[PDB]
Order: sequence, then C-alpha cells, then structure tokens
Amino acid sequence: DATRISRSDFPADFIMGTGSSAYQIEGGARDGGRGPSIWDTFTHRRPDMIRGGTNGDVAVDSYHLYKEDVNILKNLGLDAYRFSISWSRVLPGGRLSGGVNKEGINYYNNLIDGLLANGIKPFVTLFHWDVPQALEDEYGGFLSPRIVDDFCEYAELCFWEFGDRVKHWMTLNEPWTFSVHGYATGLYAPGRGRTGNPGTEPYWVTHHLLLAHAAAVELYKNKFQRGQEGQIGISHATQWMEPWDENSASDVEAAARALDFMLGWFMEPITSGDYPKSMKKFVGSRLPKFSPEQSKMLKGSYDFVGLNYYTASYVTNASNFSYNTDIHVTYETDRNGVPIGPQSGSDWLLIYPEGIRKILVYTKKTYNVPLIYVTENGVDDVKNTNLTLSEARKDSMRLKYLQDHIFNVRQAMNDGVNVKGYFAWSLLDNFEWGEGYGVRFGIIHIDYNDNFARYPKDSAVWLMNSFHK
Amino acid sequence: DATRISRSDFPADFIMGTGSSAYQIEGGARDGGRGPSIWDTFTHRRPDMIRGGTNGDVAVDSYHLYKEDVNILKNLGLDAYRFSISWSRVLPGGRLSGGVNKEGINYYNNLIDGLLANGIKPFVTLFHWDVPQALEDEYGGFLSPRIVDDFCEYAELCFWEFGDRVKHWMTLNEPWTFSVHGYATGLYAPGRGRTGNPGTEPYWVTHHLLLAHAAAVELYKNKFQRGQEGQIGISHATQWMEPWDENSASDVEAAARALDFMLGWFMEPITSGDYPKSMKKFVGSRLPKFSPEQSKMLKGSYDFVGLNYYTASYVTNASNFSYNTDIHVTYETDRNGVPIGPQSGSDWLLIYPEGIRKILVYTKKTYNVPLIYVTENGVDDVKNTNLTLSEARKDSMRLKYLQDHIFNVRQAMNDGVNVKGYFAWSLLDNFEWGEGYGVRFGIIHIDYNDNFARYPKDSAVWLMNSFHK
Repeated sequence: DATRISRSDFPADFIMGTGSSAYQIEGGARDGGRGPSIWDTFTHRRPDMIRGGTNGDVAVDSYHLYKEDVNILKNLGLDAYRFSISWSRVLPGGRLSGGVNKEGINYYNNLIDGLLANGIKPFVTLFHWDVPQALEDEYGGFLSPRIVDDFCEYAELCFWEFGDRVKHWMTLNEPWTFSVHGYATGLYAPGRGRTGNPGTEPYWVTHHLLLAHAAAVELYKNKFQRGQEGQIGISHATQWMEPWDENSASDVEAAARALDFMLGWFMEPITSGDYPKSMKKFVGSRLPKFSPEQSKMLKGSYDFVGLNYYTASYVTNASNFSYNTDIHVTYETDRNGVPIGPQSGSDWLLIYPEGIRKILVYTKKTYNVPLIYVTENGVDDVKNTNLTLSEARKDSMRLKYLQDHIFNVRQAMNDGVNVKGYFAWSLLDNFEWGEGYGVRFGIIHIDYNDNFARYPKDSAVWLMNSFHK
Repeated sequence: DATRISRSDFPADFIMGTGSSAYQIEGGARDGGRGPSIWDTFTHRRPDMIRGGTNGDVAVDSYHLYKEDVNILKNLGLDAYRFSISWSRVLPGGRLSGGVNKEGINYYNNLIDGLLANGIKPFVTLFHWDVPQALEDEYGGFLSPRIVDDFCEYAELCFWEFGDRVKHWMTLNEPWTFSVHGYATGLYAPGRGRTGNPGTEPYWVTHHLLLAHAAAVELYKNKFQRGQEGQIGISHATQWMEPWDENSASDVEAAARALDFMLGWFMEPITSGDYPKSMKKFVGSRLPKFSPEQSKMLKGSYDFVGLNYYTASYVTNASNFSYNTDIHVTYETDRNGVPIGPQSGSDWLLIYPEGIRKILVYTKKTYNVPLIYVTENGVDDVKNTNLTLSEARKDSMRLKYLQDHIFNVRQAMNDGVNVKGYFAWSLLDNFEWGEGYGVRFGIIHIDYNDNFARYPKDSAVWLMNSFHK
C-alpha cells in the first residue's frame, strides 16, 4: 500500500529533497550583473517557440525571494535542496576574461548559508542548460571543444567559492535533453536542427558534454576533493523502455537499443570509456571517437549518478541523417487500446510507477553504479485557469504519483540498488521551458497573478508529515 | 488628410491627454491598507469569467511604479492625465465607519504632486466600477439607495484632500457599462443577471448611479466649488448608432431608440430631470420615477460631460423581461456584406472614425451640453504573443485610428460642438476587464514578462511630436 509509504520505510541516512534550476526559478535575468544565457536569447528572439511567448526574465523571482524559498524549505522539513548555478550569473561572459561577478557569487553564498542555517543540505548542479550567450556567440558553445576548458574554469570557480559548504556537486543535468532538443528537434535553445544538422550536431554536442563533465570531475578529484571532502556526480534523463510485445526477441532488442540511445549514450562512456555498441553500429562515422586519454578520464568519472524519471513507453523495431532515425525504433503508447499509463496534465507524461523501479534495476545491472540518487521525479497538474487556489492546491494526482514512485524506489532498494536519496521535481511551479508557465510541476503552488505568492499543495504537506526528520 | 492632424489645428487652450483607471493599472490590491472592491472578489471567486483567469492584484503595478508613469507622461508632453481613485483604497470599508486610510490618501497625493510638478493637469474620476466589497456585502452596493450618501461622503473626502490641486472631477465613468454588464449580462462584477434579474436590476442600479452623481455634484457645487474653483462632470459610454437602411423611417427610429437606451438613459435625466420618452414607454412600471426634488437636483448637474467612443453599429427594429430586449432593436454590422468598418484586435470594435463626429454632433443637438471632453477614444492591438517588442510597438493601426478620430473631433468642432479636450484610452496596456491582459489598448507597451516594463509605441511618439506643448 503505497499511500502508507514514509521515512520509516527507508534507512536512517536516506536523503529526501526537492529541486529547481536557475533559469526556471531565479528571474533577475539582467539584475545583479548576470549576463545572458542561450535561453534568454532563444525566448526573446523566438518567442513563438514558447507556449504563451513568455520567458525567464522574472520567472518566479527566487533571485529576490530566496529567503522565502528557504523558509518554505524549512517548513517542508526535508533534508536537502537541489538547485543549479547560472554560469552567466557568476561569469557574465562565460570565460574568466568576461569578468567575475561578485554579486552573483554573493547571491549563491546567501542561498547556501540560508540553507545550512536551516539544516538543509545543498545539492548543486553546475550546468542546467543555461549556456552563456557569450560562449555560444564566440565559438558555438557545446559545438566546440573550447567549451571544455571554459566549463572547467567555471567549475573551479564554483568549487573555490562554495565547496567549503557544498559537498554534493553535479556537473550536468540531463545532457541528453540539452543535446537532443537543442540540436536534433530544435525545440529548445539554441534551437537548431529542425542551420543545424540533426544527424551530426547532437553527437558533437554530447561528445563535448561528456568531455566537459570528465574534465570537471578530474579537476574536482585532483584539486578540491582532498581539502573539501565532497562528492561529485551527474544527473541523466531517463524514460523506461518496455518491449511492445514481451515475447518478441526483436521488441526486446529495440527497447534495449532505445535505452542505449538515451541513457547508454552518456552511461557507457563513464563506465568503459566508450559509446554503446548499438550506437557505434547505427551511427557509424558520425559518432566521434574518444582518444585513449579521454577514455581513461571518462571511465569511473563520478562519485554518484543521479537519475531523472517521469514516464515510460513501449518500443518496437523501426520499419538525410537524423539522431532520431538512427535509434531505429518506433515508440508505442498502447497495447490493444490500453495506454502504458494515464496522462498527467501533459499528453507525453504517462504515469507508470514501476518504470522507476525498472530504470533503477537496469542502471545497476548494466552500468554497475555503486551509489545512485533519484535527482528528479514528479508530475504536472492539468491546465485550468478556472480554479481558485483552494481547488488548485488539492493535487491528488501528484500525491498518488509521488507515493507510488517513492514506493517503487523502495522496491528497487529491496532488489539491491544502492539508492541514497530522492528529490521531487519541483519545489515550485516554474518556467517549464517550451511549455512556458502553464505546466505546473511544483509541490508548492505559485500565484502568477500576485507576485508569485507560494502556497503549499496537499503533496507538500504529505511530504512534510510523512518524511520530516 | 488626417495623417497631418496636429496641435496647430486646435485652439490654444485645447487639452490633450491619456487615461487609466485604478483597478486596471494600480495593483497593490492588498497593499498600503486598500480594502477589496467587487472586481477583486469577482476575479478571485469567479476566475472563469476572465480570459486567462487573471486579476488586478498586481495589474501593471502603477501603485509602486507611479514615478515611472509620471516620467513617461512628462516625456509624452501632453497637457493632462485622466485617472480614477479607488474608493476602497481611501476608505477600505467604503463608509467612514470602516476607517480612513491615510496611506491611500498619501498615494493619490504623491501622484497628484508628481503630475503638477511636471506641468500635467489631473482629471480625476471618483467612480470607475470598483465598488467597495464592504458596501456590496452590507446592502448590495448600487442596488440600494444607501449607496447615494455613502458615495457623497467618499466624494467629500476626495474634494477635501485633493481639491486644492485637482480642478477637474468626474463622478462616474461609463455607468451604462457598469449597469448593463454588472446586472443585465452578468459579464462584469458583480456578475448578476445572466440571483439577479436583467429586467429590473439594471434600472435600479442606473437610478442609484444617477442619484449618486447628482448628490455628489450638488455637494461639490454647494460645499467646495467657491473655495476650490474646479469643475465637475461625468463620463458616458457611447457607440454611434446608424440606421441600417438610411431611407427607412423605421430604422431611423430604431437607431434613435438605441441612442436613447445607451446615452439618453443617463443624459436625459441630467438635461430635463427625466428618462427618455422611449424608455418610459418600453420599460413601463419597471423604470423608477424621480421625485420632484431628485429631478431638480439632476437637471443641469454638470460643468462638462465626458464622452467615451470606440465604435459604431447599424440598427434595425427588433422582431421574461430584460434590458436588452426592452430596447427593441437588432444590431447589424454589415450592409450587403460590407461591414461598417474593419475590426481592431477585437471582433466587436469596428473602426468608424466618423462615428465620433456624429456622437459629438448628436450630443450637442439632443442635450445641448455647453462643454464636452472626449474622455476616452482608442483601439486594441491584434493578439500575438509571437512578436518581439520592436515589432509589437509598430502600432500603425492605432496611429491611423487616433489620427482619424482626432481629425473627426476637429470636424465636430467646426460643426459647432464646444469640445475642450481629448483623452486617448489608454496610457498603458492594462487589465481589460473580462478580456484580462491580452487586449492591449496602451499607447505605451507593457512587458508582462519583465516587471511591466513600459516602452512607447509608435503612436505615443507621434502624439508627443504632433501634440506636445
């Protein structure tokens, strides 16, 4: 009975938290010396790419309201808070030669201090898609191997300024999503591939993401970890892939291949220092090769891996080059008119709680990761501007969703997966990229009509009461 | 050639301005001691009545940004600014026994002082639909004759606090709109008649509006006018009514009747102290009667009349009681598939610049008003969240609309109409009632993504260059 799941079903040291990312909550986009990211530019130059034509200039204003977010986190009573640093907030021109922004550094110090003062552990991601526009313009951001050293100097700055207090770091969040929607579908900043080339650029970008990650982890481990005694990892996008027909050898292979193209693409390099076999076979000469020094740097380059999980699909064999045609699969939502699960407020998010258990078991079996966190799991409300706050905050679908998924995480731990924590996405309703503000993921409601007033939803109160220490 | 119209086509003392209303721009709905109006309640309790489910809690934040509005008005360089006082900002409980709010009075003082310091004349409306909820709840607001004394005490507070500096007052803005959409269609606050009764309540509400107006004018003339030397009037909703078939005796009578039901409803009482004959005939025992003292108080109860004009319609005879069916007319937009004018960004707003000339000529001929202002005239942008600010601010439809209407006002003055000034609606994009924020009337664009940042449209720049000084 998942409705009963609580802190007392988990080990004493098990971490519960909630998450955000800088572009999605901060606002202050041009305040306190922040320079523009590619998401600033994409939302202002191409507002047709965003539902409602909105942007993150103000978002939910956690830049000025951070004290209130800290107070909410305190009342929520969970152990930890996952947030990201906006690269172009601390380095407005992205490289050291663009200047170091002291007021940006001060913001993150105040936030980190407020968290600690309230017994809340910060889990901090360096890169959550907000590439400094200056680096994009100078050499094409993650299209260029120059991004690797620039990223490393940014990482080093953050370790230097904050690593005395921050002991849990993540290099990147969902590089899969950044690479594929930025450079295959063109739906996300920088909006390429829909110039661009969805057959080549996603592979270069992912290759540079991986090199940036590996280089920043080596920098942390060789130059900071002994003095600061923290841990560093990375968070990956996942979606459970089930064979359409359980008895079809072909569908089983197709689902494994879809896992290779989405998760393996990043996981095999940090495991054996190469890409998955299936990707080498289908992508061929369009898949960059690692040098032996890069492979050595990449292999074992984490203290932990975070997994982000929302949903699942059936997979069958598939019948100009493009990432998505390279996978050689077809996705299916239904068996005999029965969807793999009900929709959330989004037609792509089908609720399948066993998916999180399978992805966790799959990840330990395939990549042998010794320490895993669930760094995102959550669900969005049905769109309905007609509802008062009283009605809007009765988020039973979320409450059930969290209970069932957290139950399934506990089941994965019984199967032998060493899971150390779970972070709900998201703390606050926020900017949901291409979907704008209409897609609400928060356990905390936001009143967009009235200075982004925060009010806990039913799911927040349940989390507090069931998971507080 | 209307594109050439300028200040030099008008008398030296001719006044040019722009407009707003308290609920549509202020925000600070619960700030500085403001109490709730019927529009707070309507937007919060019934957000399905508002496009997008929005409200005036923050609006365009002129409560905090008034200094910026004043600076914009200064750069714009026009003589005057029409705004309204929120009754429940100065008296949160509506009557004196709910307390006098000094911070609310401060705000209007700061605004008036800022305006005068910059050579700008304030034109101030006491009532622009924002009935204090306390009065609505205690006795039904304008449904009760108790609203008359309470409104007089509120008026007297304003004359006392502000009349040393404010020399141009208006009791009410568009009581027609307030009555018909509050009590006949139920589309606007308080959302009655769609309890409520569209056959009786609009007539009680209008009757009490008229008595409130007359009582406040008498208070000003007997108690303030000699010491303060200002002038007091009222602003009325108009729409030009043209016979569908110019040669049909029947259609000409129908158009006159539609003028009687919209404008005559309010204008005949302040002319002869009774309602139009056609209204007494078609409304019968459902139309309240004035006592002889009330008629004496109503007749000649203004120093000037303001007219609000947007659009026009053809009219033909029409073929449970309700205001709408009592008019006994049918509105037509087309003659032989030719609309009376092109649509703005709103399908109800058909652009007919000659209508403003005809309404002004009609008003002087029928009611013999010696001094008239156009207190509102303007047009809304096509809805398109896809445009950058560069593209959005090129409001050539508005620019043409303003030129053509201003040209037509100058034609009415050649016809003998004593027009003393003209106010564009609106200064700022703002909250457009049931339509929410999507309907932009501003000569100044508002960036809703970024703290309501103001930027002049092409039309504002033309106004400044053509009408400055």
